[PDB]
Parts: sequence; C-alpha cells; structure tokens
Amino acid sequence: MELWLVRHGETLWNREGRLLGWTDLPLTAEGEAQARRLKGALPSLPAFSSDLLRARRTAELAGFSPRLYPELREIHFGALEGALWETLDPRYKEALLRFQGFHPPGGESLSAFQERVFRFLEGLKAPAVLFTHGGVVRAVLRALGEDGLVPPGSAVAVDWPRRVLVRLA
Repeated sequence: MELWLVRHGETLWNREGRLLGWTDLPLTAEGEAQARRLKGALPSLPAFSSDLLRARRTAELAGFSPRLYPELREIHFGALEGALWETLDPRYKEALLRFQGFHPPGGESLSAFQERVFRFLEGLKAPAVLFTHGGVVRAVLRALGEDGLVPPGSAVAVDWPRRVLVRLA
C-alpha cells in the first residue's frame, strides 16, 4: 500500500545536530518554508501525524488536516534528549549509526520504538500521508533493504510492505 512518509521541517536542533525526540521543538522559519513547499507536491491522501508540534505544524503548512497518533512520534531519547552528537558516548553513537542495540537511558529502546511504528502501519487500510520523524522513516527504509537519514522537510513513498517507491527531496 502506497504510504508517504514525511519528515517534519527543520528545527533548531536539526541544524545543530542535536538528538531530538519527545522534546517539543517548533519549526524554524526555514522549517516552515520547507513545509509550505510540500503543499501541492504531495498527493492529497488522508493524513496522519505524530502529535509533536513540528510534525503537526508541517502537516498544516503542507495543506493537510491529519489525525493525531502518538505512535508516529520520534523515538524518546530520555536523558539524551538534546544531547550533542559530538560528545555522545561512543556506545550510543555506534548504536544509532548502525540503528541497532540502542536504548537511551530514560527513553525508548530501538525495539520498542520500531514495534509501535510497524504496528501502526499495520492498522492502515488505505493509502495515506504520514507526517512523522527521521527515526520512523529510517525504520521503514531499513526494513525494506535500504537506508537513509532523510532531510527535514522531505518525503518518501513506499509500497508497504514490499518496497520503496520514490524519494522526494
């Protein structure tokens, strides 16, 4: 089934290479500009969005009226929220780059995170546009034999659960 996965527009932390999970950062002015550029470029399918501000706002500026679901949230980084990637302990840095065996203290394990993501996709009955986060898009791409840290403000279409269709940046 055609699913479009859209990563929220830029926030400050995205520029500054900071871990951003459940911290509810707003879009920057450029992030709003990115979201507005998506309007009309994405098919007007029914929309769903993470309930975090930057996802909700991206959906709105993109011309959608999404239903909110906490299952589309980015992974919770717990004590690592806002952690500087530069000084991130090597054990976490390695786990993230590899996207496996990662469980930030006080936050969500990669396994719990991916389970809620894939189980949300399980409930979709028709093609939809999902406003969500980089970790969610990466979980899907990796399962489909590809990878990618898609930029903020961009989207990927996939034929769940079979293959990736197109990356729109």
